[PDB]
Amino acid sequence: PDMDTLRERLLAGDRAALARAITLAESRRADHRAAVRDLIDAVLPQTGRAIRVGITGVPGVGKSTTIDALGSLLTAAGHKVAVLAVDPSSTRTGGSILGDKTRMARLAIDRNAFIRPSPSSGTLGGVAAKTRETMLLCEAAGFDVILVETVGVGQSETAVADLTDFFLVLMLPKKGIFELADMIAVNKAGDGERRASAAASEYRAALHILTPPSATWTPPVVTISGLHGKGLDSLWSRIEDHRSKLTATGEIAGKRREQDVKWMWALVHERLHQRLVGSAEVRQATAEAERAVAGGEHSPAAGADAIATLI
Amino acid sequence: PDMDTLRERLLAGDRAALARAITLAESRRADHRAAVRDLIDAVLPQTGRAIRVGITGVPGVGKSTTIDALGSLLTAAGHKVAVLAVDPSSTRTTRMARLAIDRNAFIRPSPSSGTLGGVAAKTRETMLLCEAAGFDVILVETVGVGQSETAVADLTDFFLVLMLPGAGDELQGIKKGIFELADMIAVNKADDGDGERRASAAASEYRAALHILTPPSATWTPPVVTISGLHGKGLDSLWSRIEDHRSKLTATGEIAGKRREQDVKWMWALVHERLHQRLVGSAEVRQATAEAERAVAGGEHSPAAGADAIATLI
Ligand SMILES: Nc1nc2c(ncn2[C@@H]2O[C@H](COP(=O)(O)OP(=O)(O)O)[C@@H](O)[C@H]2O)c(=O)[nH]1
Repeated sequence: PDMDTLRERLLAGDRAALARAITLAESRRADHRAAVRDLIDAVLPQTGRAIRVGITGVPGVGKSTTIDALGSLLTAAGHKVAVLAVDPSSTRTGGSILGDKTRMARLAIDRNAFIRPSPSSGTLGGVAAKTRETMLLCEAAGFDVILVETVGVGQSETAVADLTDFFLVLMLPKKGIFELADMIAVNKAGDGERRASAAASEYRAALHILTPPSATWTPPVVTISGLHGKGLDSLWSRIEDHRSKLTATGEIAGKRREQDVKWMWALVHERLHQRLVGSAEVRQATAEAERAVAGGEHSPAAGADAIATLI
Repeated sequence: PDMDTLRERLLAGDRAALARAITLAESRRADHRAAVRDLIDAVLPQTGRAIRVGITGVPGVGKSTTIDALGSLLTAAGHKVAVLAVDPSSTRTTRMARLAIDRNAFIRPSPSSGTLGGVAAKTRETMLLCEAAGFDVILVETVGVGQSETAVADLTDFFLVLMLPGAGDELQGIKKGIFELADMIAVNKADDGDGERRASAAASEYRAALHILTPPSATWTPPVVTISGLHGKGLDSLWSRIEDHRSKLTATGEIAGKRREQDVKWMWALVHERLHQRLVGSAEVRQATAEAERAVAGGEHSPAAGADAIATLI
């Protein structure tokens, strides 16, 4: 596939060129990844002009429909919205070709939206680092809103926070999640407005004893109904407010640089993993070592030196 | 130095054997470190019969004073208490006055290594030595300015946060990342007078907020208590809670369960430490590694481009 032509169509907003480049970046084949490595670098100065928001929520109510509604609001307002899934179980599959795009009915047909399932990789750090490469591609292609969502039942919340500028947690009327939140939004806001309002008050009180990482921002709690689009404009205004404030201080850029280095190393460690499971003997010996350490038969360091010797 | 004897003696609770064994494992070379790995491996079945407690708090909160008092209470009750430090600053290289002369105790500063993972992994190896030598209490402390808390938590069974007595507008607050780790919060400087009053006030604010983030189930809900490390206050009550936790999480099998996940994590951290030693083995490679990482950080090259450059240096 001609890479310069691919780059120009991607830079001109061609959705199929973008998908093609992402597919190359998602690929589990080394020659594919390598090809689109130059393209991403080349296009790097056109990346970053976007709000990156990570979104997670309690098993139950309303994340997909809330994202569909938030998504639909931002497109109708002139934005281009990518929605990327991170799911740790894609370390145990080979990915998804089609994904699951109609869990968000309006965005699934919204020509100004782009939806992509969790990429496959050997490690969760690898899944996430590929997501970062995908985010960069979407941004080069002119997407100014990147929503990254946790999709497993597994533990992807920290990785998604470390992929984004702002972490939104959606709750009903897991301690780790609370202190990742730059905002909490209580879902299903009149008979239940009462309940949401109260719960919001409770969560606001809980948050108080957690010192925010920066003096520039103090996480608020808000109420919404994703079902009926209520509260979303205000919710979004805060995220925008946060963008202006932490951009002025340089803190968004500072967070992004930290994340980028974390992802680089996750990819180095992914490549190490891939070597260790890349043939039968090494793979068997690696599992043997790990198993001995877990079972308390050999010490962490004995396990480690056995693994080091296979490399 | 012969290793057959050393092992026999370490197993007998010979503190000179222990001290020697440790020196070998903190030594920054092979041959030494190899032999003291096989020993650790040999004594593994004598490890683990101990309560492991991670302790953190901001510098000046009174941690070293509190550990001094707590350790001395535990040694007077017939425990053998090792006190180990994890310091991020030892990647670039007697304050407990009573414990320092107490032969029922054993204090070691942070070990040196390339990465934090490696510092923490070394400390696990040191904990196993202490345990095989008869130590039934291991206290691991964060030391210095740094992000050492997750590591200390992942070395121990119970994570204890010491906090300042400030209440209201002077309420300290729990640092990002510590709340998910904390198994108990102890507000220190609860002295006779204003201390006990303000500290209790602080504790009640933490306690009422924690009650929101909480069910009645779960094997363990974190208590909030007050202590005075300096004046000996509330330390017995604190300890009984760590003992209740030990009992509760043993019956459910969750202590053993957590230890298994920790040990694997430390194995991978040593793997990664050995990788880091290779990337810093020569000036040529150290310089190129640093350039690749700066390229990524500067937004000049993408994370994966940075990673490909480092892969090649391997
Ligand atoms: N009033 C009071 N002061 C204390 C207490 N514990 C420690 N201090 C004092 O606080 C200062 C710092 O103590 P230190 O143990 O070095 O704290 P670290 O930096 O957290 O290890 C010293 O001057 C201590 O005497 C306490 O319970 N009450």
